[PDB]
Amino acid sequence: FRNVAQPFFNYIEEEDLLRFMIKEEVDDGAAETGRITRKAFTEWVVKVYTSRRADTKTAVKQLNKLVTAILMVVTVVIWLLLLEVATTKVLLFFSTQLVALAFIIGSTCKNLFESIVFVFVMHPYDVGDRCVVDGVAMLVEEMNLLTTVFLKLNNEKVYYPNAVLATKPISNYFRSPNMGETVEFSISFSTPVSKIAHLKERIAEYLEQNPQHWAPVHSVVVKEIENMNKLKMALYSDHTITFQENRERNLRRTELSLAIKRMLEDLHIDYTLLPQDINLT
Amino acid sequence: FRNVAQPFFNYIEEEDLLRFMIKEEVDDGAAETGRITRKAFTEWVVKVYTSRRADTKTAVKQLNKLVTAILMVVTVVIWLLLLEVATTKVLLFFSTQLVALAFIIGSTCKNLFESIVFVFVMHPYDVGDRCVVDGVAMLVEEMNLLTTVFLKLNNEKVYYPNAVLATKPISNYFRSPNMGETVEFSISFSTPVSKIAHLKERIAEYLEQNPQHWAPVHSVVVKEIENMNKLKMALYSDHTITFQENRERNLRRTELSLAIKRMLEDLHIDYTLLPQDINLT
Amino acid sequence: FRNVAQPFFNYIEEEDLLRFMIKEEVDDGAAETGRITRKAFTEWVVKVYTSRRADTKTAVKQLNKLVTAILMVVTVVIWLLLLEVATTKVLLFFSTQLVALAFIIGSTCKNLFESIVFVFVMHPYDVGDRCVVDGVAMLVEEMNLLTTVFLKLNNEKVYYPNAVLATKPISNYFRSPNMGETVEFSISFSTPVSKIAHLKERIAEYLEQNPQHWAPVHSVVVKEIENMNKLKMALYSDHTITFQENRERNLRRTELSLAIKRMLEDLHIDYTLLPQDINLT
Amino acid sequence: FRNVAQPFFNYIEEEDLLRFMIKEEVDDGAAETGRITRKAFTEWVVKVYTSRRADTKTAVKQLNKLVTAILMVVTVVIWLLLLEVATTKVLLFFSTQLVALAFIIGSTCKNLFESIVFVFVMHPYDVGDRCVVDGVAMLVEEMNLLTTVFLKLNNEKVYYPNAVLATKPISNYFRSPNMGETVEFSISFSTPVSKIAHLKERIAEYLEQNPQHWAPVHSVVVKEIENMNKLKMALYSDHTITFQENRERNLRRTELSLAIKRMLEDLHIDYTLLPQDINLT
Amino acid sequence: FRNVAQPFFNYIEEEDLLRFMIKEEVDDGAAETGRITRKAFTEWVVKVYTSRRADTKTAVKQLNKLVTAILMVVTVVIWLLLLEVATTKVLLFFSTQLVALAFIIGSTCKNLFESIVFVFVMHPYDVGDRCVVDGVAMLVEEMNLLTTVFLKLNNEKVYYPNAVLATKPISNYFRSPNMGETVEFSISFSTPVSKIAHLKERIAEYLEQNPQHWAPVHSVVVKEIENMNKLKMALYSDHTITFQENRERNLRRTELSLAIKRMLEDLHIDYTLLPQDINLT
Amino acid sequence: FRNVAQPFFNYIEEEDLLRFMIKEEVDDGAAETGRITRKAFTEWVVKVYTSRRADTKTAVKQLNKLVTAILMVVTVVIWLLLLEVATTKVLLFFSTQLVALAFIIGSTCKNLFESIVFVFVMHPYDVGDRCVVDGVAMLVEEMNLLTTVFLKLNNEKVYYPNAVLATKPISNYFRSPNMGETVEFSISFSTPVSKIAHLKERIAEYLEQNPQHWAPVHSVVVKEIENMNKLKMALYSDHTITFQENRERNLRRTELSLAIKRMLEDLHIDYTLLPQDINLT
Amino acid sequence: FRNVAQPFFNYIEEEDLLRFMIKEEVDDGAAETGRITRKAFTEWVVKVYTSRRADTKTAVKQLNKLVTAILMVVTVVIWLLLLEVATTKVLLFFSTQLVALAFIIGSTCKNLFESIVFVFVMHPYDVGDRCVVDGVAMLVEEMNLLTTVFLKLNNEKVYYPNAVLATKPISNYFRSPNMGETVEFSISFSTPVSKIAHLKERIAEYLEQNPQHWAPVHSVVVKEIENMNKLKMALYSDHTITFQENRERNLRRTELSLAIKRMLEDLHIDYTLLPQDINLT
Repeated sequence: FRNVAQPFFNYIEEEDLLRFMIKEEVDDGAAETGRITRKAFTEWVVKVYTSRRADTKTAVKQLNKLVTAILMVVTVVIWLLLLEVATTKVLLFFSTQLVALAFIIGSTCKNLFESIVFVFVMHPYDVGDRCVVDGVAMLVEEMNLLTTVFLKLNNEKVYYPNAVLATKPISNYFRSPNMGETVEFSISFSTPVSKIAHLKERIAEYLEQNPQHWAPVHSVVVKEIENMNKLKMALYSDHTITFQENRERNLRRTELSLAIKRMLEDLHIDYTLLPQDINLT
Repeated sequence: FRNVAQPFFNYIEEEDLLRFMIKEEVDDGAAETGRITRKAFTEWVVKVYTSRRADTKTAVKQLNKLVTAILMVVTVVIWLLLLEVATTKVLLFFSTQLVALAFIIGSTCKNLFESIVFVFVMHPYDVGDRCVVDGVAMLVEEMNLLTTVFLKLNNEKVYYPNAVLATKPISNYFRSPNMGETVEFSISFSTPVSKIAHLKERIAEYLEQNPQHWAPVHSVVVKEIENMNKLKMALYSDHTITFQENRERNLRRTELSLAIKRMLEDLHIDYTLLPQDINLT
Repeated sequence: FRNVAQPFFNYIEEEDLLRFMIKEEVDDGAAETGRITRKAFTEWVVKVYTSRRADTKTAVKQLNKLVTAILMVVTVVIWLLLLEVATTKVLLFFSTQLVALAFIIGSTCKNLFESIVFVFVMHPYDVGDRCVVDGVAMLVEEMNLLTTVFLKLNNEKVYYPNAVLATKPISNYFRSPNMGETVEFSISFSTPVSKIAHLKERIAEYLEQNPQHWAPVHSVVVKEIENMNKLKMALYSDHTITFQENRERNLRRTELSLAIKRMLEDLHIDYTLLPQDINLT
Repeated sequence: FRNVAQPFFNYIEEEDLLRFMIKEEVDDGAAETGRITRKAFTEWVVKVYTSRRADTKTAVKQLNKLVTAILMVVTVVIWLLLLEVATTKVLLFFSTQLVALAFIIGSTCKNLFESIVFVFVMHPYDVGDRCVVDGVAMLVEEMNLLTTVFLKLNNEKVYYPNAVLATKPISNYFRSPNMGETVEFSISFSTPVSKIAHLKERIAEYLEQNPQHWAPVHSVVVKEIENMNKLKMALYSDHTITFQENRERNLRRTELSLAIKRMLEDLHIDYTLLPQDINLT
Repeated sequence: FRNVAQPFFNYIEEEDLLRFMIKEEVDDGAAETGRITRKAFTEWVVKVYTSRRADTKTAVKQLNKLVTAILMVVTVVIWLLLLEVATTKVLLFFSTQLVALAFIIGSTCKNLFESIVFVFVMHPYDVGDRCVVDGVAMLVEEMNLLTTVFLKLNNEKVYYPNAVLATKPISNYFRSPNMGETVEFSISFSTPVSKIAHLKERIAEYLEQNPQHWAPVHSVVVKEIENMNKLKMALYSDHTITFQENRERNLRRTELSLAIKRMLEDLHIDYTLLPQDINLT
Repeated sequence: FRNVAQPFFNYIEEEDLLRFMIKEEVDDGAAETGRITRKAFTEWVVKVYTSRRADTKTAVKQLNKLVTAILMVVTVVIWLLLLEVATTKVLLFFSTQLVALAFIIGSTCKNLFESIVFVFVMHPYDVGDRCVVDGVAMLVEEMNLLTTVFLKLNNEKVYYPNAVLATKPISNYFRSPNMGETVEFSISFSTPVSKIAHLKERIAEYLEQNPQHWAPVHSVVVKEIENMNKLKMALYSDHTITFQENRERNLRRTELSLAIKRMLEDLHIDYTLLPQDINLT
Repeated sequence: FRNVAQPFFNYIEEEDLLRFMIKEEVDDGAAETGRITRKAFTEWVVKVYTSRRADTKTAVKQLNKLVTAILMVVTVVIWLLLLEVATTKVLLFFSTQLVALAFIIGSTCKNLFESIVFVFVMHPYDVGDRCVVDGVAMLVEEMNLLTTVFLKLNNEKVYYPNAVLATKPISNYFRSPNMGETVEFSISFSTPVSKIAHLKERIAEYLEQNPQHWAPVHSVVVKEIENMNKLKMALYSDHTITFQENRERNLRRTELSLAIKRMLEDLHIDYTLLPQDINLT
């Protein structure tokens, strides 16, 4: 309550002035506009009080224009057609055409109301944060009522309709906990298992002495055994950032990869192709 | 019955006070609000008694706000339009616009009611458990009425609409029995069959002496015969956990894989590529 | 007829007691509840007699709760609105809102009625049997009205909505005849045709002396001729089980594969790669 | 006309007995059941005469139960609600709920009527014949009104809904003419063209001396020229069976393939890989 | 005009006999069947004159049965319900059930009317001609109102619903001009360009001396340059037939391919693989 | 204005002859056909004047037949049912069946009106021009109201429904500017960069001395660097034709490809495969 | 306000001339056209004032023709049918046919109103700018109300319907910030890490001395480690243009690629294939 305390008063004088000239007027026309220049301004604070409650400084005011212009009609269309010109003669012709214009504007007022529920109720992002929509990572920079505007990782600008987004799973990197990496690598199946044990102990020591980039808990995983030739391995570890910071994620993971590369060849681990027999005729 | 025993009384005094000033009032207006300041509070306990029956401490109260605000209207709209201002003049104009706002809000009240059936009736998960939605494993951490919030295995946070989830098969790892592994490996077709018999007997002995990780019953399976060169094999066995514990599943299966690797080379089993003839010109 | 012979009587005394105080009452209110505390209990045995006819001990009683609660309304809503408070004043306002709540609950009562036809009329499975839904084999363990609960071959538990299942082809391994195998293998194109004739005669002798696992009728098939190098062959034979018994199917087919492997090398059949010319510069 | 000649008489006595006590009764109630215990039995022979016209001995009688139970209602609901209890008071309340239960049962009476047109009008198969639905060959063994039951080539049993089948192309091997084979093979591009001419003449002689399996007309086709290395060829010929006989088709085509294999090496035709230059450093 | 000149007379005598006993009858019942045993036979020639206009000798008469049986109802249902038993009492009950049976039979009368527009108005084929539906070539042999029956190139018989065909592109080989071939072949990149010029001149001479199979205008096209190793080429030419004649198309194109094969090796053109360096350790 | 100046007169005499015998007739029947043999011929010039405005000489006249036959009904059905036989008795029965035949013919009058907007308003092609629909290039040769008839590049004739085409992107080669080529080629990564500079200067000189086929502006592009082995390059240039002329495009691009081929080997550019180490055991 | 200040006057004289001959006429017909030759010209400035507000000089005037012709009807159809010929006799027959022509023209007035919201409200592009629709880059050159016309990168012209575009994500290169490049390259895993450090320092120096094409900030990224053989790397950098300038983007990136190529071989970096063991028999 900040402005309703002083602006609802501007409807309150007319709430006083429709009780004034009803007793002095009835000791019908000007009697019946005083309650319709009031029925608007009471329908006007139900706007401003149920819209000083609400999730975007662009879409809240593109919404305010929308309910103002449909409550500056259901005042007027009940002023003339329900309070001055007498009822039930033209009151049931415009309701064919009102019902007729909901074969035209009906499906696109359906998409406007599903976009208001996506933006204000479901609310999966704010301006400024990096999101994933199909597998495409995209930064938000404008939220309108019918469209979100995104930037891609190459800075290309995308216009996406909010009613199509309202049926999809959306990721948000800004609202996430600190996120995890994968680095994969392959070694020879005939690596001794004491060298796989020294490799694991040496990975874990690299991550303990870099606490500012990596969390301490990790795992080294064997994923496949191929042709009795190849072990496919992976390392799982945790960042101290999310993937909101795209450039910093790529740089820290480049440096982890080049450190694994150096451990593998201090320990004399490699990979070799399967031998081939040749029958020479 | 805990609070209805003392809060239904707050409707009961008004059930006494509408029988009071009907006899003293009829030895119409204030007669006709006493049954509408009652018709609400009887429609209010049908809320609180059919909602102290119900499957989320966030969604039960986001639901309570929803039926409270539509039963704080079908009290008022039958107070004014069916109990004070006399009927059948404005009683059949608002029902065009009521029918008109179900070309707007109709499809999105359809998705709100399908999301309430998914959450409270179908109920496939609770907060805290790991689920699979397309092939993506995802931990639940917030259940709302229109959206479930998930975390992925890299801790990325996903906002998924509940009306799209209500048409899909959903797995739940927490509600499962103890789950099974597969480890695949390939050996040479000309492996003698006494070495395949020693391999099977040595696999089964590893699983019997590790009862805390593996169940005793398992099977070793030949899946293909390729080019008279390669036998493709698999081992099926059972965990003593489900896949809810993701990090522990990967670690126990890494250790099973490195044990198969060591059996295969104690028994001198290998795999070799097919020979090649060379005609040298 | 077991309980209807003694429980329809509890409606029959009220069928006697509405003919009693109609003659003593007419030598309107208490006259008009005696036929509505009867119209329920006659609408109650049409429940219990057309539901002691029916295909799940969980879904029959989750269904009984559903028709009981809509026949404990179309008693009451014709008691008050068609037998006590006089007609055609409020009788045509609630039928806007009744028609209004079929933009909300209408599509989800459509899916409830398609799920009752799938479960009770189409009836493709029972609890306990192994089924195939897309290519995924799945054991049934709970049939509800809106959801079937499955277990996969790794024991992961799946919640599948019955209205999506009602549009798919569903296999049932339990209701099947004894099922057939395929084992494929490849041999060299320049295998003499007297060795293919000894191979066929030796396959058929293995299947005749194992009658407890294999049926006698089978076929050995040539499927492709490749590059004048490779014959792709298959063996088709029949189990004495269905694929309901998953672990036993895999074990018996592993033993057939290792027996083919031993026939092929008693007969000196192999496969070789195409030769290569080398021009040495 | 076999049973209608003697069973329409059982409506004819009541056609005589409603003309009897209309003149002796009018020299209203028992007058108005005599034409409704008649209006059924005339609506009963329009059943039995337009259903002794009709394409399955299971589905004709699952259909007879269906129209009997909706003509044992539109007798009764015009007996009570249009011939005894006087009109236009309850005659326009049940038609809200009748219109209400076509938001529930309406889409599933839509699928029941599309399944009756598929089974009886479109009629693409009978019980006992082998059909192809997506590329899957399937034998029919039960035709119901809502589901067809199939067996696959491994004897797995499939339950397929008839309303999904009614939108697909369906093949029928039993209703087909005698069907054609393809056998493909590859030869060397530098095969002389007099050897391709002897091969064609020797294929055609094999098919003339086996008239009981193969038709005489055939074609030998060159499909591609690859890398100036490989000619891809095919032989097209005709069976004296359809593919209804699955096991016999596979056996006769295995024997054609092994005969092509023997012609190719009597004529000294082969295939060789492209040569390779080696620069030895 | 052949039969309407003598069969419209059989309605004309009743056009004379309803003007006869209206003056002798009015100097109401038998007055009001004479105009309904006329209103049919005038509605009967509007059938036979607007159906002796029309595109299949099976579907025209399966259609004639369909409009005869709905004009042998809208005679009777306006005879009894609009010309004998007096109006507006039962005239507005059957129109609930008439409106009710268009939730049942409505979607399948929608597919019957879209199939009549496909067959008679869009008309993309006749019986006997070879068509392409997805990439599958198929000969037409029966056109019904709801289904077309096809044969494939292996003589398998397909039942295809006409309402699914009405949304697809359909090719017709019989209605086409004479159609074109492609033969592809690959040569070595280091082929001199005077040999590519002799090859083109020798292709064009083969096509000029075979005018009965090939049109004179053609083109020889270079499609790719690969790895400075391979030129991918094609020859485009024209048949003197369409692809309706499937067996003759395959035979003439086999003979063109074997002639290209012989030109290429008279001109000493070939293709060779890229050389390989070997470092021998 | 050419024929409306003399043919609207044939309605004008009847505009004079309905004002004639209204004063001599009223100093009701023949009074009420003179305004309905007029209401047609005024509704007839609104046809011929709003259809001498309109984009196909086949579809304009297949359209003229369509609006003539629905304005030769809404003359007659307001002649008999609104100007001779008196109103509001049969005026509200045919409007059930009129509303009934829009469950039958309603969806196919929806596709007829979307096809008229595609053909006359959207208008993406004319007869005679080459278009691309999915990636298939197709020449137009007949435009009807419900179907376009195309020819493919092999002269196969396609019947495509206009309501499916109205939802797709359609290319038009005839309405295009002069179109561009791509020729790709690969060279060795260790090509010196002075040879890539001479190649570019020699490409550009070929295009300047052939101005009748190629525009002067072009670009030579490096697209990938592969394995430090291969540069993948492309040349982009412009035709002086569109791709309407299919045979001429293929011939001019064959000659550009064979000219690039000759530049590359005057400059001694090639491509070689990566070397291989051999450890000889 | 430019022309409304002088053209609303042309309605204002008729606003003066309907107040003139109402007092001189009433001291009904010509009284009732003066308010309908006024009701148009007041409905005419609500056109010109709410359309001198509005996003294309072709579509604004193709829109002006559209609302002019539906406000030159809802003047006339309320002139004759609501102000001259008296009401409620023909006032409720044309509203069947008005409701009937919204089974015909209803879905295509739905697509016209969704195309007006795409063009004027969502507004994702203007004429002249390069956009991406599926992955296809396309220059805009005509915006109509129902169709956008595009040119592709080869100058092929595409006609795309605006109602299909209104459901897709659309990129706009003209409205973007300066955009980013990727160049990928592969090096040998056994490259020393001091050579990867000199490569990074030498890349960054090339980008600093070319400020007119490249931004200074960049990153060099290791993406995979393959088989202990290959490092897959990438360089990310920024243009000083967007991809609107297609030809200039390709030329600047060709020159960056040829500069990386020259750094790699000044530093003696390469890539080699994995060695092979040969067992020579």
